[PDB]
Amino acid sequence: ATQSPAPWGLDRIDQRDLPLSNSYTYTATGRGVNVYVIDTGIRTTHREFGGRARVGYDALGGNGQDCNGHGTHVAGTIGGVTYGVAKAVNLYAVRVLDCNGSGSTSGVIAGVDWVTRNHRRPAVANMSLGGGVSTALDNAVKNSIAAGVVYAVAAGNDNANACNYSPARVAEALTVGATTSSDARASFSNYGSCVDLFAPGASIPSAWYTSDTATQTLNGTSMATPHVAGVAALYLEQNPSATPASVASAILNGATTGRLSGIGSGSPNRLLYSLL
Ligand SMILES: [Ca+2]
Ligand SMILES: [Ca+2]
Repeated sequence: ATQSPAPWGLDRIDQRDLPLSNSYTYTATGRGVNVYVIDTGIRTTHREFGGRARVGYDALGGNGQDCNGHGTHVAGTIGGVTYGVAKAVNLYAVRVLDCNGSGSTSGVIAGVDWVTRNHRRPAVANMSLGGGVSTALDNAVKNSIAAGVVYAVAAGNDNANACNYSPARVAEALTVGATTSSDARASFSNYGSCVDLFAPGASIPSAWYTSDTATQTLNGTSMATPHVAGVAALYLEQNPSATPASVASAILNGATTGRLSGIGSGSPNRLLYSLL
């Protein structure tokens, strides 16, 4: 099916080169695959989700609904009917951050462990968050991936080496940096050898929590990451038996190479491509 016109980030990833086509083509929808958004929650009644969003877990005593905006926004780029890569996935809120988007690492780990024990295959988890080095968080994400869940995580927005952050530095997770519509590294994006690939992450429009119709445009590696989660869901729809290692390998081998500018030392020149 082809969506036209389309949000620029969707637009960019179904082609290798500029200029943008104002169209996003998809041969899969992620139907039947379960995406766990570990974030500030999700406004599940937002019209972008058409009943496909539900709450899985809330580490803060609440009901899993978003009161910040970020989780809803992220969920929309993954699976919203207009703003989403994979327009028919199942979305699950795993709420580990408060209305101000803050939370202890302990609560983040609680949500990662919940996904490990409660996910259903095929399963994708999105972590559009990051912080200083934490071996306990790294280990909980590695254990979740060993259990069979594909993880996409933000590289971080420090304009720094991504290996210095958790869970960005986990080798087994897909670690995602941000680019602009000119195919350059966004000026805030972390980079280097712990980054696995880049995806659109500046001026990304998606859903917001303040109403069932609200939208917002945002910048960050948190916005790049859900594009990659969405593509993992596309792949798993057609290959539901694939291990996280094989999914990562399909996306990285299929990635567009050589098109990016300013990506930094040690960074791979790889841009997400959806038509795997
Ligand atoms: Ca396009
Ligand atoms: Ca990684």
